[PDB]
Amino acid sequence: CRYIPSLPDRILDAPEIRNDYYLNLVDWSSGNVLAVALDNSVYLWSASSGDILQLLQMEQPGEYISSVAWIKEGNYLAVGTSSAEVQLWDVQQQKRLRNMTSHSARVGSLSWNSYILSSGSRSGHIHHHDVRVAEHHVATLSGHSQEVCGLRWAPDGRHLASGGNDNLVNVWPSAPGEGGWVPLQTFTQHQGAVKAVAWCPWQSNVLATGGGTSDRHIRIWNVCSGACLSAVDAHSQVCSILWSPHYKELISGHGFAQNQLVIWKYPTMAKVAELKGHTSRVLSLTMSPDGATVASAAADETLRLWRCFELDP
Ligand SMILES: Cc1ncc([N+](=O)[O-])n1CCOC(=O)N[C@@H](Nc1ncccn1)C(Cl)(Cl)Cl
Repeated sequence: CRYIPSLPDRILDAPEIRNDYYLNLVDWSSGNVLAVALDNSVYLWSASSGDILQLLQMEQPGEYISSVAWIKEGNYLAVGTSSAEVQLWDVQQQKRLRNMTSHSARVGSLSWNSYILSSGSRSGHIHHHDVRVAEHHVATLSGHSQEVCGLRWAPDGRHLASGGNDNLVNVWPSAPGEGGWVPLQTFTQHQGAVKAVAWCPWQSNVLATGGGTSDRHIRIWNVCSGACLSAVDAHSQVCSILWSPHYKELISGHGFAQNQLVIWKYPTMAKVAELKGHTSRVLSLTMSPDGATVASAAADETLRLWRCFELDP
């Protein structure tokens, strides 16, 4: 008896959230803490206590936060900046550990693979940071000519997927191979910015991507064969995608005109539900530790938490 609430369970106010499609401003940690980048500050919200901590604020004018990403075990937070910095923060003692520089432009995307932090920049380059050592910059992946707005390591760490405003999807190897730091695959089918990038948690080599306003499609790939398994028209820009193993489904966030979230059944790609409420385009989606709740951040300066994947007794 699958009951999906058509409304959110809770709404958080996100004043001054930056309405920039290419930034990745929210992330839900394994310890149940949402990190939210509001203009030039990062706020942490405990989903357990409802408590808020202002972790940091930029000190120079013009500066703003361009990305946030939790480390796997949820005690450290990576923060990308418009000044091309990748900062590492210890949230427990509430102090900055590192201010890693190496990029030439704002860092809009982040993704952890254990002790390796990968960062995407407006410049088009991707950097691997070994956050444990002095010379953190240990690699450079260059396969985009525009901003890297999507960046995601596979759960098993065997691939890194990147999506850009140059309409390309690149699948990179976990380490340099017979070709060095060159993509294993490059997909060109999308005709718009690819910010949505998510790996299937129960299928190692399966990747889902989503295109922007001029594409409007969700595409499923097998990154070994390099085949497109499916191309579904969503009739709206696709900003993020998340998988749920609870019922084996996908959820995507969208913009004009409905600004809705859509739940799809996998692998049929049948439309299961539409979640309406946001009054401006959705920007990002993040998932709670237990997988039951999805947080959607939108240009309407709210964060809507949807209990859409709960396993009811
Ligand atoms: C310091 C503070 N306490 C509540 C709010 N506020 O404006 O709501 N502020 C301003 C900073 O902004 C947020 O802290 N936004 C938060 N939203 C929120 N909304 C209602 C209840 C608790 N938190 C998150 Cl998005 Cl969770 Cl970080």
